[PDB]
Amino acid sequence: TYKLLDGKKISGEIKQEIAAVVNELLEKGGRRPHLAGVLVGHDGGSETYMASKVKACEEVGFTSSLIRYEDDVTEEELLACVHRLNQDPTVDGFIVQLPLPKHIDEQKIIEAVDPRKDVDGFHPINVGRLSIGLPGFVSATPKGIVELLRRYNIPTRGKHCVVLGRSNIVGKPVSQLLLQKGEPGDCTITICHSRTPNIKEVCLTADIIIAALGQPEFLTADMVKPGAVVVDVGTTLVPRLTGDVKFDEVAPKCSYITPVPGGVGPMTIVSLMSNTLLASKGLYR
Amino acid sequence: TYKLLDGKKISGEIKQEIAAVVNELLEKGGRRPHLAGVLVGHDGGSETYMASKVKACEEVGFTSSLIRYEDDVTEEELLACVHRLNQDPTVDGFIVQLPLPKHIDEQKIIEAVDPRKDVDGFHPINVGRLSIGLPGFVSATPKGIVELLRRYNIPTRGKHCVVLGRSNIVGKPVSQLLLQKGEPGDCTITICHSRTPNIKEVCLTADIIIAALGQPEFLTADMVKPGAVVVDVGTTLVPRLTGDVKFDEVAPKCSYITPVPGGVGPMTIVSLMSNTLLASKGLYR
Repeated sequence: TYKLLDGKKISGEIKQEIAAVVNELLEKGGRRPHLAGVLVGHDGGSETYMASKVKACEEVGFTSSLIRYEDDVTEEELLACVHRLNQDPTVDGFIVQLPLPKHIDEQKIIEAVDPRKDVDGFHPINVGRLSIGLPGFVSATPKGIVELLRRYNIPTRGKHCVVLGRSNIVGKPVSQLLLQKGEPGDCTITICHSRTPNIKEVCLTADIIIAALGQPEFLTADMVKPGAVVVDVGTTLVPRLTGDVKFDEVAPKCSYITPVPGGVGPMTIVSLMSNTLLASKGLYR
Repeated sequence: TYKLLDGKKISGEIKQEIAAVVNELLEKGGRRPHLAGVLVGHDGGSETYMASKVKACEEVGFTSSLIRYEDDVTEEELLACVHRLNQDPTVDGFIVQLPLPKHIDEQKIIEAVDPRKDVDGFHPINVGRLSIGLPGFVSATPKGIVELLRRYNIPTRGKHCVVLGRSNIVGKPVSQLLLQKGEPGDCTITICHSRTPNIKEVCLTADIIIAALGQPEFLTADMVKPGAVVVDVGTTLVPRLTGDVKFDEVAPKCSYITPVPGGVGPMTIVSLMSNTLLASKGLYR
């Protein structure tokens, strides 16, 4: 009775759409888009994060670069690398894996990125452009959440969207996207966090819930109004990878719901790919 | 029984605090802070807006510059003016009066401003820094609203703040400030706009209401929960300058409420002055 917001499936169709644009570009004598990545240190997590973005470039048909520094690299050499990548016309977009070592000023490094190549959308100027409504790169995780809703023509105008979490990676940008005019958007937005005293009461008024707290089974059936659209952004490994939603009892109450895994995860990765294709064509979308 | 959020009064005390810092700086042999303004065309409104910022510089003891272009000025000469002001060490902050002529790219002009002198906080990089939580200039109107609450030690943690309006000048930045950790902040935020179908129902759950729709007597007593804090950002000339709040019946229900005039208006002007003082001392605050 409930419908899946099928991230694996939608991802697949976007990958196919990207290949078609690249194949077309190749036929008229052009080069494949190129995503460069900068890694510092040998953190195992960040290492898997980069590896995942390499595999994705393979599947969509992108060239990929990866530079690996030791974590004693100076701010000065890292900034020089950013400027080199900014100026390299063979690199359409690039990303700097975070976090960086304590002695490096992350803000300085990221703000040195040219916004036209900031396909992660991490540059504060792109964050600000998003809030204002100007063209710029939208970061991958909120971009893919909003695309999931656009792809299922989910009604959003006049709907109450309850965002659980005020994180920079998800809660704030998704709120800004769904506050824009038109659909998807024109939501009334309530943003909840650790100091919200009545989260259950708030969720019971939600037409759409964005669960991005990072707490397993935080969202239970007694918090969800029948017919709700539920987006599960949580990613916690438990004794299995689950989201923030107790799927077993929540999903039957929903009109639409993302599974974990197979929901937001694949949309995030493929949204990074889309930003890279846009960058290669000199666009922000 | 209700208390005023007295903008005239609080403004006065901040002006006095600014004079003391400038007097101190003068005693140790320094120059007064300098605010430069750029005006294009002879719009009567924008003309009064600039004049107001000139008078304010007088009262706090700032030097003021004003350049006046005709509205056929080219993008190229305006950009050259921005770069000159960026590079002029006698100018601590400067502002470009908006709107600009149709043939000028406002985004290009504003983004050419050095963020360190963007005392209006209009540069998308400062808008983005605000959302992320990084130092940067906060635009004057939300800055002064939040200062009004800080100055009266208004409890905000765990409180439901209902923002009426999703404007770039007020609704979005005030929402971002009051979503920050700590006080003032840690509010649960609901942002309402023209597509919100149940604004009265939403306002009846508000501990704090930011009324920034620009509609006279939009907020009535049947929408306000007893004890609410009401900030009236509206500025409409009617057959008298009023705000969005029907003060006569709403104010008796409030713990605290801003009058119009005498509320947000003076805080906005003096907040621009504070950003200029901060810029003169190489700060963003």
